[PDB]
Amino acid sequence: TATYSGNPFVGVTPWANAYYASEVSSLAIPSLTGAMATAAAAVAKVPSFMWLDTLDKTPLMEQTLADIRTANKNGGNYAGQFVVYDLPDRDCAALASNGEYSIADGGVAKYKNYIDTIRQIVVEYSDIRTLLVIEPASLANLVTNLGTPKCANAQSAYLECINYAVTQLNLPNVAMYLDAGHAGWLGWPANQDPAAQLFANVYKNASSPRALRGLATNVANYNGWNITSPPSYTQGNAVYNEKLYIHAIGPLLANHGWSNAFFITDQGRSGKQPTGQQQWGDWCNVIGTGFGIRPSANTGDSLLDSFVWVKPGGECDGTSDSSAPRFDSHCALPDALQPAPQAGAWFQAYFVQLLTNANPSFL
Ligand SMILES: *[C@@H]1O[C@H](CO)[C@@H](O)[C@H](O)[C@H]1NC(C)=O
Ligand SMILES: *[C@@H]1O[C@H](CO)[C@@H](O)[C@H](O)[C@H]1NC(C)=O
Ligand SMILES: OC[C@H]1O[C@@H](O)[C@H](O)[C@@H](O)[C@@H]1O
Ligand SMILES: OC[C@H]1O[C@@H](O)[C@H](O)[C@@H](O)[C@@H]1O
Ligand SMILES: *[C@@H]1O[C@H](CO)[C@@H](O)[C@H](O)[C@@H]1O
Ligand SMILES: *[C@H]1O[C@H](CO)[C@@H](O)[C@H](O)[C@@H]1O
Ligand SMILES: *[C@H]1O[C@H](CO)[C@@H](O)[C@H](O)[C@@H]1O
Ligand SMILES: *[C@H]1O[C@H](CO)[C@@H](O)[C@H](O)[C@@H]1O
Ligand SMILES: *[C@H]1O[C@H](CO)[C@@H](O)[C@H](O)[C@@H]1O
Ligand SMILES: *[C@H]1O[C@H](CO)[C@@H](O)[C@H](O)[C@@H]1O
Ligand SMILES: *[C@H]1O[C@H](CO)[C@@H](O)[C@H](O)[C@@H]1O
Repeated sequence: TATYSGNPFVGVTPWANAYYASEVSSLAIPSLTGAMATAAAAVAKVPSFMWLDTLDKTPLMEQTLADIRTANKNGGNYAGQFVVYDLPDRDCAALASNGEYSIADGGVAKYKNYIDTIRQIVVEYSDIRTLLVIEPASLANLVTNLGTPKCANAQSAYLECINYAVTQLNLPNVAMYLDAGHAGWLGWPANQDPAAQLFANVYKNASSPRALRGLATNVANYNGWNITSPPSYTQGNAVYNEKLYIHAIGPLLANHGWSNAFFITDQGRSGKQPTGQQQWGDWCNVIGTGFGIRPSANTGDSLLDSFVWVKPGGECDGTSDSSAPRFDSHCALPDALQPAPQAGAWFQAYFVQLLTNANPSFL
């Protein structure tokens, strides 16, 4: 059944979508032989979130859901996972993932249509549990980057927009998780309370929506879950892994008006610890990373509903071509794999490194 009570990941199975499947079978496999080609085909069977990074991405959402309903009618129990990521003046603290909507050019109204569209789809397929991650790298920027004009000037729109999203998608078959950065971002002591206040406020201001089950951490990043050895680049922070991060922020959300908040953590590129990050603040196509802990709700943790793979390994994080559009200097750094295509584009060399460093291994 679609509606739930408790951890939305219990009583359903995460669906591996066709989009990622297609990327691995028609962009990476034809370029591998023997073992690798057989391992890669397995990777595409692991469930990961489909990003709705553009309005014209919604048709694919409807089709993926179209497939699920089908499998579910033939004795199957699957749920859909998608990332809502199309905020006006998106990624305000960086340049690599600039989006299709801008506040100046009627961006807020366009986002409201963007959410309306999506709502109509979850409405149409109310017979399917739909798990959602809401706007990665947005509220987290309001906490630490008000010093960047683009973020400060976008504060009003972000808030308005996110509130429209969380309330407009507040439905019985929906489970939302607001993105909350990660250990290296807001895990720092002085960033903790302020973040807690921010998410608590978003939640309460939306009238404590039932579908809003909690926060998502490490989305598109590489922090480890419960490593017992602090990596060198985390020097100076006692919260150096995601477990320590959610157990530190959980009680604080409760302090500010949000009880029973749970978490899901991205481990799609965490398998290899430590990473080749020269610095903890380097986020672009980091070297020395592999597929990590596989998706599952048997977390062994009181606050984690499930391990997840939100950022699909192999899909670039940004170009390293100084001449190309949307060039973020972070993607030309020594710890970044080069040369890199545009963000969202398939990155064959990266996908191979992840397969070779998978842990659990695929080989
Ligand atoms: C609260 O919700 C209103 C919409 O009624 C929105 O305009 C405002 O920006 C929101 N504030 C916060 C802090 O989320
Ligand atoms: C970390 O989590 C994994 C999966 O939940 C578990 O198998 C492993 O034993 C944990 N490590 C520690 C030190 O708790
Ligand atoms: O793509 C998401 C990335 O955006 C960057 O602007 C953030 O600084 C980084 O921490 C995050 O992982
Ligand atoms: O693979 C998903 C990717 O979608 C892109 O549209 C985003 O710019 C990027 O940040 C994200 O990682
Ligand atoms: C798989 O195929 C693509 C396109 O030919 C290459 O770019 C890649 O290196 C691999 O051979
Ligand atoms: C999910 O919620 C619906 C409506 O509340 C129930 O009918 C169902 O049994 C499950 O609890
Ligand atoms: C979703 O599908 C998986 C694999 O078929 C099951 O193990 C689970 O119980 C649910 O039906
Ligand atoms: C399946 O879909 C992917 C899109 O991710 C394409 O790259 C591929 O060519 C095929 O159409
Ligand atoms: C892409 O398609 C191939 C078969 O054509 C699969 O083996 C792979 O798992 C992915 O779905
Ligand atoms: C990947 O995409 C190609 C078309 O470009 C298909 O032929 C293949 O089956 C897979 O879906
Ligand atoms: C990967 O390994 C399998 C072994 O079962 C082969 O069938 C496949 O062709 C590829 O070499």
